[PDB]
Amino acid sequence: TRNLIVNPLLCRKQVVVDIYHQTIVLNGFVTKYGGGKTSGFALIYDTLSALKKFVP
Amino acid sequence: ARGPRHHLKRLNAPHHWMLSKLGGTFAPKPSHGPHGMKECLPLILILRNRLNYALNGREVTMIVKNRTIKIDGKIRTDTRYPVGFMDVLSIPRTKENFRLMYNTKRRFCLVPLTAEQAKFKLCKIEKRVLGTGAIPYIVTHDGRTIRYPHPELQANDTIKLNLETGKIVDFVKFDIGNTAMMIGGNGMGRVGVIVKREVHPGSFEIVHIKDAKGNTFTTRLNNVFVIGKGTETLVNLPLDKGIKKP
Amino acid sequence: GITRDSRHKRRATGGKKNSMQKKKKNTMGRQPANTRLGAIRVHDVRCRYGIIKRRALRLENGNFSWASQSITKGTKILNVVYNASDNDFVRTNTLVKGAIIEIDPAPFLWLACISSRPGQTGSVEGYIL
Amino acid sequence: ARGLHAARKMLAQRRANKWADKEWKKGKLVTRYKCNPLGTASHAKGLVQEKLGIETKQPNSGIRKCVRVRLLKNGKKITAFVPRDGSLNYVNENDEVLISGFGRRG
Amino acid sequence: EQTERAYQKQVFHHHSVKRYHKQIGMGFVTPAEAIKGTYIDKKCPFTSDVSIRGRTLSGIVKSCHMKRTIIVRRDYFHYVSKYQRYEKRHKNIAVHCSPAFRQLKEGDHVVIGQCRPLSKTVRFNVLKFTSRGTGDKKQFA
Amino acid sequence: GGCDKDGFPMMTGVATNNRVRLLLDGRNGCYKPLRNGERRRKTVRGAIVAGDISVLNTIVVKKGEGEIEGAGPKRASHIRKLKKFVIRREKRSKAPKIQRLVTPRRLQHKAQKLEAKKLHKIAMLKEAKRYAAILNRYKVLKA
RNA sequence: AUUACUUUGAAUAAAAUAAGGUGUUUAAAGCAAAACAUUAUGUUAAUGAAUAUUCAAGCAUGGGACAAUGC
RNA sequence: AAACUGCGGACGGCUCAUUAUAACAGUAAUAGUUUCUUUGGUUACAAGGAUAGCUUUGUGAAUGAUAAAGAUAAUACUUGAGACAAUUCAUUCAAGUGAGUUAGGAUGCCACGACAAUUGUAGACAAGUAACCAAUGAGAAUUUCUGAUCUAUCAAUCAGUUGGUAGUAUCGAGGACUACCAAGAUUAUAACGGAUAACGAGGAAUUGGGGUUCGACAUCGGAGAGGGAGCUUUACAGAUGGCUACCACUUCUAAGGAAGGCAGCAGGCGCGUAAAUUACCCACUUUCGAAUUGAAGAGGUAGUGACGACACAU
Repeated sequence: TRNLIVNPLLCRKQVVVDIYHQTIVLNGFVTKYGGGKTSGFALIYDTLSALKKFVP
Repeated sequence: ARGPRHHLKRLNAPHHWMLSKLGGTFAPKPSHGPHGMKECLPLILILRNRLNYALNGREVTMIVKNRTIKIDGKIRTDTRYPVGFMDVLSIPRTKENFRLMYNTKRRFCLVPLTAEQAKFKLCKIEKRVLGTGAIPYIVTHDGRTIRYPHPELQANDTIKLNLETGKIVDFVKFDIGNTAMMIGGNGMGRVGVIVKREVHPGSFEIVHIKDAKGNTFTTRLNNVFVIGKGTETLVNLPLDKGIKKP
Repeated sequence: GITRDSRHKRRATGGKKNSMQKKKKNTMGRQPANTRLGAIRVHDVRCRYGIIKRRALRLENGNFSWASQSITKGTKILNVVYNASDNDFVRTNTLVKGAIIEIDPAPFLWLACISSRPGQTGSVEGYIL
Repeated sequence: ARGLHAARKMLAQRRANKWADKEWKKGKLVTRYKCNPLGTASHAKGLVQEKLGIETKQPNSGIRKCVRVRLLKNGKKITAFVPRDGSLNYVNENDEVLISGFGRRG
Repeated sequence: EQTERAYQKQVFHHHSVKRYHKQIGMGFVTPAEAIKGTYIDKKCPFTSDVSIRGRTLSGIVKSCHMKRTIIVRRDYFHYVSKYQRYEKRHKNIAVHCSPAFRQLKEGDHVVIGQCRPLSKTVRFNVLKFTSRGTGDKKQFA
Repeated sequence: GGCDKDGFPMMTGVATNNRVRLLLDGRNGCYKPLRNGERRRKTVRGAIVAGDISVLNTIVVKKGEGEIEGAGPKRASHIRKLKKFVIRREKRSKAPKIQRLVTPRRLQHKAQKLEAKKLHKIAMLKEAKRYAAILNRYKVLKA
């Protein structure tokens, strides 16, 4: 959704998830006025080891 | 201050990094090395903003220290390595070989390259001096002290360097029939042809550079960087082809 | 310590200078070490940036050189007979650059004027008039 | 001195003639910190030691009530008006009173 | 030539002793008096080891009462934004004058050039001089 | 040496015999410079032991365990003095890391160090010799 | 022969000012994002205002009428 | 773990007392100096002592307190080889640069003299070290030119003061300092002195134009840590969240003695017209470190907040 960036070095994909209403990162979400559409960034780390190590 | 500084405030950072004024208090100070403070782009800014691989500095140190960057032929593991002029940058993992050239917007640009053309990189001689024991040598714009050079490699020429070998492939003199890229002020990031160099004994040497479209703009001899011979470019120029639109 | 700034001097117009800041190590001075005549004694002063200055306190020998014969030979200095600046240097036999010293020409077998900085380099080197 | 090179006199004339300004000179010479009972303060805190009744000027008849106030910074004595009608009753002695100029600038 | 406590010798002295005279840079012809002359000066721009760096000025020679050193008065105009008019100003500069210019006197226009600090105030060195009129007192260097 | 009635080291150098209020520092051994160049001028005690010296603990003395009231080789030129001849100690035998007998991990110190170093230095000499040799075309044709 | 005057530049930290773009629900703001591929692909190697300046000096250059300094 | 060793606390953070051509701004020089980190390059199958943590015995009320003895390591401290470089002096040959008896070479003695006698079994290849050239340096530090508010109830000022020679000291020029010689230097184009409720600039308020007032405070430069002075360490400090003394204060005390420097972040007294929480977290920005992992009252989050600014109820 929106723009997707393939990151091999960090073994992840950076995709901007648009909502038109243990291996994933859900953060950076801000809706519109009065609810409705909401946007955000979706990060997928495939391997659980990545989430086990590639997290601040 | 009683000694050298270590921090860099955000607003004192060079303008051509385009750092948001409300991003944060400090800016990544580029460590010393081949390129100056204001002539270089720190390796952190190349990956966080230009390529957007890493969102914050947490994920930049997780990359550069992972032996996943090859500045020129060698491999660098410094988060704030000074990445300056057309010194090539390569990432074997993603299989991409960029290069840091200028452009007309006074900004460092990442021109994509192929694997073959990434094996070499152009350097500009800064000075030539005679060492002790009559061992002459030359200094490039990258701070490289190359060993026994060609006798005709004078002060302000341009040489061709090889990453794998380290030898000198081809050398271009400084005359009135060569293509030059600009690293200076107003004329920064512009390609053109040297047509006239008027000499003032006192302070500076002024060079008139004629553009491809017939536009003529002058500059200081320091900012001139010969890129080829006979209206030919040895490297792939950026997207705008070094042309300026009035 | 002794200072070498100009903040303590009068202006070119004779007007006094009004201070703004205290002393600083950049303009630091140091006591002279008048290298008299005697037994060998030098001291290694740790100057700025870590560099080391050999401070000759007393010396007896120097490597004098002859220009005409292109020969430099060690010799024992006898007596300081002339100083172009201070005649009190002659009385105390203090060794500074340009001091006229008489020496015995025992290795010359084969009058002097010093041409080195004993208080900086750490030894006496001169030539023959 | 209207000449092209006559900027030295044109400037010295203005420096001297500005001291005749009754108002500009007041805010520049050093008496606001000595002669003025307030200083540069907007207000002042003082102590009451006498209640005064000032007879009005010629075209009026009456008694404008007032007080004698000694400040805490200078220690000088100043006569202070009582703002509103019947406000002398609410005033006392040895109590803090805030003193803030009048309509006219001192 | 040798009228002092120490022996007066050039900074660059050699045998053939020779007379040493380099030449300063951007088109200043070395005077004749410094070629055949026998004077000794460690601060002369021609016969010594004092360069001539960036700044170069000019002025009128005013005082010639100090040894091998003179005072140069520069007159210029200063612009005041409020009145859109200029005003006369002056700044005295103490400059060294080598004995190569024997005929230099007070009141002669002189071109001076920068060098390394040679004294508390002396930082410039005389390069060339053009003579002017007389004022009843010919004061030479 | 010994302490004082107030528990104070008899500053040796200071050959006195009394709490010596003096530049106290590591030099004296009676103070540890807290910070850089931190000489805490402090009282101590005069070397000379005497009247009010409690503990005595070594004036001319020896163990005498005070009196008050008034492991082995682990290098190997020194392990020799006394591999198989090292003094071990006690199920988790933990003899120390031997050093300088040849330092029996001399296989590493020969794999690295001299042979891994001299090989490169002797290598670097040839290019140093050869590169100067191809500078005989420096002035042969240019001049 | 110099200076002054005037015209072009060279060089010249950012923030700030004026300002170019951009629907933070508008605005102050921020330099972000999105028309769009109805989107992983490409527009895209996306935008970063030329961002203009900025007085008094300093460098170079085109011009010599009005001015200044001696021969 | 702890301790030795290495690196750092000379950055950051706070404040505006000093300061009137001083500082600061643009500009130019360093052919008159220059480190640290970082980058390019060049140059005996192994020796010697002692030392902490460790053990034991102790004292003093006590500080981040200190005593003896018994040992044990180094990439701590030394000797030593695998075989030049750089420093001084005297003499000499000599090509870039506007310009150099200049880079550089040659001759002769003097001082210094190495590429750890080093480290992973696993991430032969790393790693590390000693000097010397060049970069980083547009950097730092000195210096050139121009530019500052009011005052003449401030008109003459200066004696290391102005210049010269020799030396001294410094990283380095230089009256910076010393010896000798000369009498010079500034001033009505305002020198010298006095005032500032004076840190300088980018900038702010208001303006038809011209201007007037303001700027401690985002950012840059300067200075300071209660007042002077004097120093140690190291590449950089005349350091003060380093030391010594004096002046002036504050704290603990077993009365013998001992430490301390909030113009750091919260907080308290005082002062005044006048100004916030004794909170949480290094996740954003960035820095420090033996380095992807620790720390950061920098930074972020939260609380107070009719200083102000924007949209918007009844």
